[PDB]
Amino acid sequence: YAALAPRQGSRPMLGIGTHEMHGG
Amino acid sequence: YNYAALAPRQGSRPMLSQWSGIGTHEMHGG
Amino acid sequence: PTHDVTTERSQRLQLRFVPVDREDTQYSYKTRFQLAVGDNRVLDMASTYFD
Amino acid sequence: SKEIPTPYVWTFQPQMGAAAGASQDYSTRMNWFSAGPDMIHDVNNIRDAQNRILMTQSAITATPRNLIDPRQWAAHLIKQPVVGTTHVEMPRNEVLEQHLTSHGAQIAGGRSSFNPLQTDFAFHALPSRPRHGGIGSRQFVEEFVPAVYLNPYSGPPDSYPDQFIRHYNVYSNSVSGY
Amino acid sequence: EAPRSLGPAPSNPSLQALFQSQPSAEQEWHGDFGSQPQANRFGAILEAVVPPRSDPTHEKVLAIVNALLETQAIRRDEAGQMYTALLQRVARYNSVNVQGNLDRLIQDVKEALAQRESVVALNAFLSTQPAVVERGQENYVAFVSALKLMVTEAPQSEVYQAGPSFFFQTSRHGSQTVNLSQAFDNLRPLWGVSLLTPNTRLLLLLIAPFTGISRDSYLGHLLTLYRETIGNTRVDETTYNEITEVSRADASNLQATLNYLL
Repeated sequence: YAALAPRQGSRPMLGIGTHEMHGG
Repeated sequence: YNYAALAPRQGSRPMLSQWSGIGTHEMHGG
Repeated sequence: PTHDVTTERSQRLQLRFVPVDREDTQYSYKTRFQLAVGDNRVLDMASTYFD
Repeated sequence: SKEIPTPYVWTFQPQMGAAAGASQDYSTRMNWFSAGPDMIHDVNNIRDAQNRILMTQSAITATPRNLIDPRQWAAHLIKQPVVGTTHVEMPRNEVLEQHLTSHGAQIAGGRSSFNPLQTDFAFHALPSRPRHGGIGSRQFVEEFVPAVYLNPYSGPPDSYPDQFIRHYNVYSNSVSGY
Repeated sequence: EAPRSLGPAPSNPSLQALFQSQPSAEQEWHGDFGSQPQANRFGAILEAVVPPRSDPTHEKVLAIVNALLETQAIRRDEAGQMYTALLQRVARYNSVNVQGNLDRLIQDVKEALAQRESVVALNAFLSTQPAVVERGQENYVAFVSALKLMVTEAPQSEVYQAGPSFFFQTSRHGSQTVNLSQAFDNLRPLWGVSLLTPNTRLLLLLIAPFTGISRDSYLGHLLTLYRETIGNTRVDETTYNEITEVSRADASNLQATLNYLL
């Protein structure tokens, strides 16, 4: 799926989870 | 066509101008 | 990218859904919406604000 | 320059589905009055490579044809849009429903119950004629690639490439005025 | 591509005059007499028994003017003017000899049109081109033979002189013109021996499908590579058509395949 990514040029350029939970 | 249809016909032969007549050079500072 | 990124088959960007049915009691105002997610297009509900 | 000319980019007319004249590509051109011969050679080589790419793209995609721009296209040349098979199901059996109603029954519809059979119809909803006429945008950009006119306007007037003029009809060759 | 004359047959000006100025009951292009009323029956019977003679002068002049229209000696909008002028002249000098000459002229022009329905310029160009080079007189000879063969076998191709140079155009309304004079002037230093101008490159690309050249020479190698490139282009066209037609069950798909394909 590298072709879907925006390309920096000849080579396309290329953090999949979230950790945000806290009571204060 | 031949572009002879655009020129006056002195009888039969067209009154064509010179081939090298096109172009001009008139430039002198004095 | 040029290919396999954008639809280009005549589909909308924003959709406005009128409520299918609604009631307005003295306490609240309840409305029911029937949102249909296309056939291939997909959304995330970070959008879909109530107007 | 006659050796390396600027390609004639075509103009699309999306009402008649045909090209409306062509003009030289005066928009995508690079200035070189600030460059010496070292870069002039590079620019000329780039223009020649672009002309070669345009010629081979024409050879690959453009369909052979006597006229440059046939206003009305043959049916087979036009790429028709594919149509899927339409499946439709007959909901009710009219003769059996009529028999039941005649024998004193009321049917309030919404397989029913009394009909054991189940028939389906499959057919293709093709147009009667294969839509001869204009050219869509996709086929136009596929086929009317920019033209490289090597030796420009050399010869008798009837040998010139017409239809580069925006207002020119092939039938009764002449220029249509107001 | 407009019809030069009204008749359904562009040739046969006599047939065209038949179509234009004759009743549509004598012509052929591919009832119950006796029950007709008395007036029609008697008129037909009298006409059959004693045929009415008519002058074939207007028909002859119409055939002649149709022939002139086909030959393009007369423009479309002055056909009536020329028709009237010819009628006036014929009526002024009408005679049996003049009618015979008109018939002979119609027959001759019909035959000429039927027979008729670039080479001399190429001959002059070859004559002005030198025929002897110091780098092998076989590559040049075979190349000239291939050029003549291709210009002869091309359906609609023109060779003409434009000032001091000779040009070759692939079609009447096309966009492929080759300056033959400059192309041969560039080819001359390297018959029997990247460095070729686009004009001579186009000439070689055009002549490659229609060509005796020794493969050892530089021109032989160039012709072999151009033949290979043209064959690759045709097979690539076939593959592109197949792939596109299959993939259409997107213009982006055409973009992707063309970019990957060139």
